[PDB]
Amino acid sequence: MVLYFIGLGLYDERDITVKGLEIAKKCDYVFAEFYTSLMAGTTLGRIQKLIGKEIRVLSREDVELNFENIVLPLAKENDVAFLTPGDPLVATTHAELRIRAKRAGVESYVIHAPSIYSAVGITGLHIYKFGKSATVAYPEGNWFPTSYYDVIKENAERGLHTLLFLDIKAEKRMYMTANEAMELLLKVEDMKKGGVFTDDTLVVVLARAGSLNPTIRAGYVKDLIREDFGDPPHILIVPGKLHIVEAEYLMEIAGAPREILRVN
Amino acid sequence: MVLYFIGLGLYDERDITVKGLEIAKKCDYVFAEFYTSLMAGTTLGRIQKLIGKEIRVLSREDVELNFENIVLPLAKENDVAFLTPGDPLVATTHAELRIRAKRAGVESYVIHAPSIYSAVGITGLHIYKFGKSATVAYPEGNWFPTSYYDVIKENAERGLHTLLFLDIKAEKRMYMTANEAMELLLKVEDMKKGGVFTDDTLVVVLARAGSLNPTIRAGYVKDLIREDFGDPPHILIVPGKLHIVEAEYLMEIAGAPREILRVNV
Ligand SMILES: Nc1ncnc2c1ncn2[C@@H]1O[C@H](CSCC[C@H](N)C(=O)O)[C@@H](O)[C@H]1O
Ligand code: NA
Repeated sequence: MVLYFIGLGLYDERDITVKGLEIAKKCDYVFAEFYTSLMAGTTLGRIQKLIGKEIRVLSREDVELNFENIVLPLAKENDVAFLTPGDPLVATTHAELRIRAKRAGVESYVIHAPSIYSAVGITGLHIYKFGKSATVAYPEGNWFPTSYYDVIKENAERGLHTLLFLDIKAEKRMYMTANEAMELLLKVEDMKKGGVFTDDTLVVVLARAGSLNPTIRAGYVKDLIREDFGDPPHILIVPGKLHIVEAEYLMEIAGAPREILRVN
Repeated sequence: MVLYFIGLGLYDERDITVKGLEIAKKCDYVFAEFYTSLMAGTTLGRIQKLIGKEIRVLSREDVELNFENIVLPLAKENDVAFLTPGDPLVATTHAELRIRAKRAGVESYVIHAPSIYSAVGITGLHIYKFGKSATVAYPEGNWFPTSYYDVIKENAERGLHTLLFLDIKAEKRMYMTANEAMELLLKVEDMKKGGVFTDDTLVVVLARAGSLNPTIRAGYVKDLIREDFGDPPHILIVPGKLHIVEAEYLMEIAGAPREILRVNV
């Protein structure tokens, strides 16, 4: 008679917490969505095998328009689990689903999992120094999103790092690469000319966090724009003012150029 | 012949990931530290029982001063694990530990787990709206730090939420409760009078994140400052202007007063 929102983690089926696994295995029905992010190191089959249940995957429309018609009805008479990549509530609108659950008289519980939001720690950038985050969205038709550019500007003025979630078109199997994000940002700069993102801007790329060998690279846009960072998912980060120890990590672990040491 | 930084997660022994547990079980030596934070929903004994290996606890000095003499040497001929509450490398100084490993010729890998940085999502506050984070520290002697108050001011001014970690003295096991944090912030407000943190400020308190039964409470300082949020540690958040959906979540899930719909949105 309850609903569990359970995160599956960053890259593969084993990124689920022990808590999440033991609970999922005992749920009567298991639902999931894989449109909010990409778990590049696993498959629906491997996940089902792990928890030993058949998983009904839902589309964004199924969730946003019919969560209360598809999932909640079963939660009224059974224990139901709703799985999501990473942490279920981070950079999604799933939190709102708990309100729906309540209205339907269904108690809900959240089981966290490693999220890209904290995995940024592996870039060596102090996590407390990150400011407002944003998402680089694919332009659509004549509509060209640019608010994310202003976020970078605002954080940079404060010396804070900016985390940029990258766009995803799950149904089209399209996952935005850090390269595509950089290209878009350069075009926005050419339009706004705020000196926010140029060929000389230091950026950090984190690809496939959660995997054993994620790609962690740092350097100037002019040098990374055409670099191959491997398969998606990717996140792009625009550091603010660096502490010496952050720069040292970027240099020795992420291959950044020695010049970034002159933080002042 | 490798070092694994493995996160223990949020609250109890089941907050480690399947990957983290399986790797820890394959390591010849397993170390851990609980000075950055504690695992309040479990005990060292339960964690050791789960992993099935003796766990050697290291002090702040053992780590900061002698990581290369205690942990790294063993990675030359063995697989070693270094367990930390939350997600590895989140604590400010831990990333440098990877640099030490590399400089010492030791390959290292990071196995992630849930962190409070992402788990605060359960407050219903949009993660992208969080700005710079800070820690509320106790004043000592002739030193009265107030930077955390300025962080709140700068974030709120830009419509951003502020995640506030509360002072902790692991060894002594002395915690600053959310109540104590509010009292301190009010004192700072009286000093700077910037209109940043007052009796009318809306705040959110999160305790025992990770547990199946966390305490999530939202309301004005005047009403929550003397409320009992249960056992520490507590996390304090000062939201910036709210999206109506965030407000509705705080009301339905965190018991916030309906007044926030007309005052903080
Ligand atoms: N393992 C990973 N490596 C790199 N980027 C990742 C990632 N997982 C998610 N992302 C980034 O975040 C975007 C999804 S946003 C949803 C995030 C998810 N709830 C979480 O907690 O992680 C992706 O398009 C990508 O830009
Ligand atoms: Na943050």
